[PDB]
Amino acid sequence: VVKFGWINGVLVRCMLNIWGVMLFIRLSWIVGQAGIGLSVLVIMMATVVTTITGLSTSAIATNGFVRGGGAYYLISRSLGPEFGGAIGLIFAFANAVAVAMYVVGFAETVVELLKEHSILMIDEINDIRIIGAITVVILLGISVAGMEWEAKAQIVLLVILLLAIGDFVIGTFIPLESKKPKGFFGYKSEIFNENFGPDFREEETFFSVFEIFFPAATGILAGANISGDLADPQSALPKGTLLAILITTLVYVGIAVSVGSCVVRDATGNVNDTIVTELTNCTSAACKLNFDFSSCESSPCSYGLMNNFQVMSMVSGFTPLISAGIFSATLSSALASLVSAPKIFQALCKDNIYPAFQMFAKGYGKNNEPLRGYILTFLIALGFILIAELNVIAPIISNFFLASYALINFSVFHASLAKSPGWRPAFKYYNMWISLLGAILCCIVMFVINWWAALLTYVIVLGLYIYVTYKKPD
Amino acid sequence: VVKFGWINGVLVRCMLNIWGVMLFIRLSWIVGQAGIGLSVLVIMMATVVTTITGLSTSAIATNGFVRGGGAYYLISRSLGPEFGGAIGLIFAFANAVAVAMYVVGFAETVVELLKEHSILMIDEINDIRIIGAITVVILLGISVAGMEWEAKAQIVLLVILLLAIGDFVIGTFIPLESKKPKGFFGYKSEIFNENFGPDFREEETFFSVFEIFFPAATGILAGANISGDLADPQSALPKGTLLAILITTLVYVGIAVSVGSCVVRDATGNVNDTIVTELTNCTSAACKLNFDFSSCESSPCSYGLMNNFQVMSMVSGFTPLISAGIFSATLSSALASLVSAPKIFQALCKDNIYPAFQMFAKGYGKNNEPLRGYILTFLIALGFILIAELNVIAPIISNFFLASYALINFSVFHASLAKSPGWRPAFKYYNMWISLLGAILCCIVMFVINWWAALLTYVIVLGLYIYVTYKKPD
Ligand SMILES: CCCCNc1cc(C(=O)O)cc(S(N)(=O)=O)c1Oc1ccccc1
Ligand SMILES: CCCCNc1cc(C(=O)O)cc(S(N)(=O)=O)c1Oc1ccccc1
Ligand SMILES: [Cl-]
Ligand SMILES: [Cl-]
Repeated sequence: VVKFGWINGVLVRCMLNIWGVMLFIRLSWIVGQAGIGLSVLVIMMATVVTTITGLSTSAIATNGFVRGGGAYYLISRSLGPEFGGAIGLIFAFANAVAVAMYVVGFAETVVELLKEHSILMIDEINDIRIIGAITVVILLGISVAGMEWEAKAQIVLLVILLLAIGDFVIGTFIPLESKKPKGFFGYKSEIFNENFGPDFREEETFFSVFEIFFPAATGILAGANISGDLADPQSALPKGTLLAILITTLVYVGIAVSVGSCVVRDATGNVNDTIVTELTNCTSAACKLNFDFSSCESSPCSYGLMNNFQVMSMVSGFTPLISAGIFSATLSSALASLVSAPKIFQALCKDNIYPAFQMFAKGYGKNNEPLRGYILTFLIALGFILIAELNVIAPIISNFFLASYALINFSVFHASLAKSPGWRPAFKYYNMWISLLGAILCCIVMFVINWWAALLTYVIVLGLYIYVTYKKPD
Repeated sequence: VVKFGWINGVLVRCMLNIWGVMLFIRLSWIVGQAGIGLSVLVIMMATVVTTITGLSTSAIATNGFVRGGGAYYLISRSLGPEFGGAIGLIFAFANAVAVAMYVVGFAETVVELLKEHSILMIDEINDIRIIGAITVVILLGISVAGMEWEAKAQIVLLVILLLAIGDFVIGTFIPLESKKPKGFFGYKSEIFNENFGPDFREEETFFSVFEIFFPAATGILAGANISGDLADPQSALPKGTLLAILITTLVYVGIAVSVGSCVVRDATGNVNDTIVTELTNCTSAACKLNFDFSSCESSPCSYGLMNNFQVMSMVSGFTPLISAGIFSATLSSALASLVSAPKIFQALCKDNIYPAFQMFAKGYGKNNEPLRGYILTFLIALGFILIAELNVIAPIISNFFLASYALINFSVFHASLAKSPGWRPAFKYYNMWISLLGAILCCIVMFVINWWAALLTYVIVLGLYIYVTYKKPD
C-alpha cells in the first residue's frame, strides 16, 4: 500500500541485519584468539562469499519484475518451482530460528548486565529465556504495527549504533591512564607489533573461528527478502546491497584492527597490578606496557582479550552507551529477521505449491501483510527460546543460510550457462563463472561447518523436493 | 551381426563378472575376520544394493528398445543426455580400471603360486606387472577375436569354475586326518558354535569388511552393458540378471558358512603340532579339536583363517584344480569388464555429445565392433598396471560403481515420481520407493567407502555435467 525504496529500507535494514550480536561481544574474543593478519583474512573470505551472493541476487533482480518474497520466487522462476519452494521454506525456517538466536543473545547480554550491575533474578540459568519471552512479545507487538513504525524503529536503532561506534572510536582514540590494569593502553606500537601474527589458542582453530564468526556476516539481501514491498524493485537492490556489504566489511576490518592494536592478550586486572615497570625478565609485552599485571601464562588470570566480554565496552568511556549499542544491535537484527521471514512464507503460500499450507495466506492490513506468518514465526522463536542453549544447534542451522546462498548461486549459474528464454541480465560486470565459484565456496563452507549438519541439510532439501514433486501441483 | 540372447550371454557373463578374484582368496580371510552371523549380514546388505540396482535396470530395460551401450543411453533417455554422457564416461573409466586391477590380482596369485611351487623371477615386486603385461596382451588377443570366440572362452571358464566349486565342496564334505595341523577338521560342531559370533580382529571393523568385500559384488548387469548385441533386448535382461544375482548370493552364503564351519582361526601348522589331544586347560577350540597346534594368542603363529591365503585350496584335494579356479575366475572377470567398457564408450561416441571424441567411433568388423575402444581400454589398463599397487586407489574407484548405481536408481525414481511421457514400465512388482531406498543405500555406502573419494566423485560428476552442458550439443 505504501511504496518505500532504496535509501531507508535497504540501507537501515541491511545495516542492522548484518550487524548482529557478534560485533560488540564475540569480535573482541575472536580477534584476541587469532591475530589481525588472519582475522582480516577470515573476514575477507566471508566477505567474498557474501558479495558473490549479493551479486548473484542482483543478477536475478535485474532480470524482471518480482512478484514478491525473497529467494523463493527467484529460484522458482529461474530453475524450477520445486527448488524455489524448497529454498524458500528452508530459508524461512532458518530466519525464524535466527530470530530466536538473536533475541536469546539479547537475553544473555541483558541478564549479564543486570546481574553485574545491581541484582539478579531467581533461576538465572533460565532467566535469559524468562526475559526473552517478554522482549519477544514486545518485538512482535512493534513489528505488527505496520511498516512505518518498524522503519522508524529501524532508523533510530541505526542512529543508536552509529553513536555507539562513535563513542567507541572516541574512547580508543584518547588514551586513559585509568585502564593500566586492563589491556587498554592507547594504541601502543608494542601491542600492534605483537598482534599481526596468527597467535592461536589452546583448542580453537581457523575453522572454529570461521564457524563462530560467520553467522554475523549473514543477514544480507534483507531488501530482497521483502522485494514485494519496495518502491523501486530490480533497481535499488544491487546498488544498495553492494554498498551495504562494502561498508559492513570496512567497519568490521576497522574495528578488528583497532581493538587488536588497542588491547593486549594478557591484562591481569587487579589492584596490585600497577605500572611500576619492575625490571623483570621481560619475555612478554607486559613489562613493555606495565610491570604489574603480568605472568598470565602460569595460571589463567582475570581477563583481557582472551576472557573479557565487556572489553569492547569498557575500552571507551560511557559504558552504558556501548551497552545500549549491544541492545540496539541485537534488537534491530531480531526485528529485521522477524519481518523478513513471514513475508517469504507468504510468498511460499501465495503460489499454492504446498496444498497442506492452505492457511497462512494473505490477510488483514492495507498491504499484503502476512499476520498469520507473524504469529507462526513468533511461536517458532518462542519454542526455540524455551529449548534454550542455542549454541548446540548453532552450526546445525549455520549451513541453512549456506543452503540458501548456494541454491541462489547455482540457479544463476544454471540459468546463465544453460540458455534460458528469459535470462536477460542487466547489471554491468558479471563474469558468470564467479557465480559458480561462489557456489563452490558455499558448498565448501557447508562441509567445513559441521559436515554432518551439511549432509542433513542436503537430505532435508531432497526430502522437500520429493515431497513437493509427489504432490503434483497443477 | 549375430544375435545371441538370454542363456549364454546373460548367464555366463553375469556369473563370471560377479564371481571375481575375491571368492577364492579374500573370502576365507574376511570370514575369519567377521563371523557367520555378521558375514551373512554384510553379504545380504551388498545383495540388497545389487538387487535394487538390478530391478532398477530391469525397469529401464522393459521401457523400450535400447539403441546400445549400458547406463549411458538409459540415463540419457530418462533424465537428460548430459547426465547420460557423464554417467557413461565415468562408468566406462571405472570398468577400464577394474580390468587392470582384476588382471593385476591375477598376476599376484600366479606369481605367488610360481614362487611357492618351483622357482621365482628377478624383481618379484614388479614380476606381477611383468607377467601382467603379457597376460593382458593375451587377453586382448582372445577378446578381439569376435563374439563367438569370447563366448566359448567364457563358457569354458565358467565350467572350470563349476569344477572348482565341486572339488572344493567334495574336499570339505570328506574329512581328512592329514590336515590336523591345519584348521580343516571335518565340519566339527565345535568350530561352528565358536564362529557364528562377530569375532573381529586387531584393526578391521564392519565398514572395513564392507569396503573390502563390495568390489567383488559389483560387475552385475554386464548384459545391460552390451544391450546392443543381444538377441532379445528388454526381455532377457531382467529374468537373467535377477536369477544371476540370486544364485550368486546363494553360492556366496553357502561357501561362506561352509568355510566358517570347516576351519578354525587357530591352526598352528607345524610338525610338532599333532592331534595328541593333551589334557590342557581348553579355553580355546584348538585342544577341543587337537591338543597340538595351539597357543596362537601369545605370539603370531603360522596361519589359519587369519593369515593363510591358500586355505581355500588346501582345504580340498587337488590344489592345482583350485588354482586353475582362481585363474579362470579372474581371467573371466577381466575379460567381461574389458568387453563391457569399450562398447559403452562406443555408445558414448555414437551420439557425438562429446565433440572432442570425434575418433573412437564404429570401425571394422561385421557388427558394430569398437576396436579403437579396445585399444583405449588396453592402454588405460596397461598404465594402471604399470602404476602397480592398486589397493591404494581401490576405494577411490569403489564408489564409481556406486555412482553408476545411484544415478540409475535416481533415474528410475525421477522418471516414475515426476511424470514422463514415455516411462511405461512393464516388470511386475515395482513398489517405486524401492528405487529411492536403493539410491539412499548407494549414497550411504559411498560416504562410508572413503567419504573423501565420494566427494571427489561428486566433483567429477559435476565437472562432467558442466563440461557437457557448456559444449551445447545440437
Ligand atoms: C543461522 C543464523 C544464526 C544467527 N546467530 C548469530 C549471528 C551472529 C551475527 O554475526 O549476526 C553471530 C552469532 S555468534 N554469537 O558469533 O555465534 C550468532 O550465533 C549466536 C548468537 C547468539 C547466541 C548464540 C549463537
Ligand atoms: C571398482 C571395481 C573393483 C574390482 N576389484 C575387486 C573385485 C572383487 C570382486 O569381488 O570381484 C574383489 C576385490 S578385493 N581383492 O576383495 O579387494 C577387488 O579389489 C581388488 C582386487 C585385486 C587386487 C586389489 C583389489
Ligand atoms: Cl539469506
Ligand atoms: Cl555397473
